[PDB]
Amino acid sequence: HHHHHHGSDLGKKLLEAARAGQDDEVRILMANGADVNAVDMHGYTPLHLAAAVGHLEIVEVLLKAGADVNAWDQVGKTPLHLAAKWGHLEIVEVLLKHGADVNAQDWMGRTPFDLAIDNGNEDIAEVLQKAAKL
Amino acid sequence: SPFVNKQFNYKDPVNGVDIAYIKIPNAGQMQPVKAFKIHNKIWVIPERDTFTNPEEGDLNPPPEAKQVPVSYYDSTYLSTDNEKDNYLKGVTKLFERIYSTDLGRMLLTSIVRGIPFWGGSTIDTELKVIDTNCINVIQPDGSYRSEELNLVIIGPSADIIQFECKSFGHEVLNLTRNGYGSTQYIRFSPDFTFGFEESLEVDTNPLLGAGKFATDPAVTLAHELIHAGHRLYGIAINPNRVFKVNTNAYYEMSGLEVSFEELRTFGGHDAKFIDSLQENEFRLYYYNKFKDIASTLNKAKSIVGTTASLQYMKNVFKEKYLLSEDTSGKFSVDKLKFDKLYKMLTEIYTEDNFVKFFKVLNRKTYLNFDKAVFKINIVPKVNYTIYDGFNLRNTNLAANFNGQNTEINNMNFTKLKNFT
Ligand SMILES: [Zn+2]
Repeated sequence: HHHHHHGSDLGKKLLEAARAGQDDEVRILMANGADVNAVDMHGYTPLHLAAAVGHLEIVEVLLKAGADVNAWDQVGKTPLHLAAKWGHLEIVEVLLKHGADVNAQDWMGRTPFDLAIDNGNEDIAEVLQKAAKL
Repeated sequence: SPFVNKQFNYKDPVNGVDIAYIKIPNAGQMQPVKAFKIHNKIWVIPERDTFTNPEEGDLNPPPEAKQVPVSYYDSTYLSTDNEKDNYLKGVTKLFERIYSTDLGRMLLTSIVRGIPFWGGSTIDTELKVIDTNCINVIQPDGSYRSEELNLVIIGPSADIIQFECKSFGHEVLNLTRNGYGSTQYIRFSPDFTFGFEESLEVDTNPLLGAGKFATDPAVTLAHELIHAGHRLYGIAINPNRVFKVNTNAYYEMSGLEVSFEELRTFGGHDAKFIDSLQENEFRLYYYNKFKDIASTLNKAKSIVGTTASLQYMKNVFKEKYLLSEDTSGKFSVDKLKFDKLYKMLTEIYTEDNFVKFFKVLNRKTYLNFDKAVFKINIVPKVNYTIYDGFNLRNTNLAANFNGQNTEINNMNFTKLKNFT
């Protein structure tokens, strides 16, 4: 009746689309059944990439589709770790708003607060600082 | 003048310099393991690799029915101290044998000089080290000192003979294929070797041959060290660029496809399966990648995370990528200088050229079928020597590669599994 066959793996196309900020491509691939929690060879999820590159609307559309806000890569970083590193206040706020673990630690022991202050992101460090002391 | 100055013993105490407890980038919260700095920017973790992959945390094999014929599983290997000592001295002796040839001497010098590029910063104009290109070295206080390194020799994972070269990725960068480079982790054991046949007809047949000869482990490690030389200079080919094998009916039957990367590493006739159009695009593609690194270095205004000067850290990377510096001090890529450097890591550092200089018997192609797996002990000098390997000089083992013959030298090769 409406049977389509997937010629290529949709995970990789969803991860590539989220990395380059093609919101329509993400939204279209999500409509045809791409897995929002797929992984690349390094443990990165579509939310990891959409958060590290700074796309607010991509981060939200995925989180709506059930993306794990606390998934970690092969070195222990979460989407919150990446978004604080690259100075994305709005992405960091959205992730926190959905209950991301502000105390996640990577292989070196660093939290998203440490990554924020280690990359010159003061206003994004005071938010993580406060959210931890809440 | 040895490449590895110390005669390390696993039992040796940790001094915190070249013998220390370290933490590798890992998905878990791993307990520190003992590692030995055998050379500048080269470390040896004589442990089974349960840390690099988040799904291979244990050494349990897959169901007896899902096991592929070409594999060997043994959860107890490299678990006791004595094997950790023997493993460490075996890996050390294998570096000495590689280094005792001008070809391997150049390879090892290109690896130690191939510093992973400092493209970690989030600010356009400052240079910074990528965290996953370092390791966490334990201090006396219990504090952790971060330290840079280029190569790491680690034990095998669940599949003991799954030798490979792997690095950790970046969220926004393609370190292995953008020129930058990344610290390489090699799964390797000097206690195992693959069996093959001298007769090419038998070697290319899945159903014949029982491993008449044994691969020299220095060539196997030299094969993975060439993968490192590619990934450390960031010029590796995407692993999904495969060749539809048409020269081996048995491959064609199963629809197998070998990646251009491994064909390039083997060299000889194998590297010619890549057509001139494919080789030309990569050389030009990575010639431009070095220009982006030369452009990043020219726009460098600051350096963070070290006591070294900005000018000094640019110099490290002018010597790595062989960039040209003009009177004003601006870095450029000289197409001919690059072509010499590019051909060196792709056509000169090959498994084939290494077999020519070791003067050992080896597989004559990468498109063959492994016949068996043997257990070897290369540490005793009556078994295996730096300069001759198994084919010891002045003995009956020198002529006709007899030292590599698993029945004529039947005491140095213990068969564990028959793939044939
Ligand atoms: Zn290989």
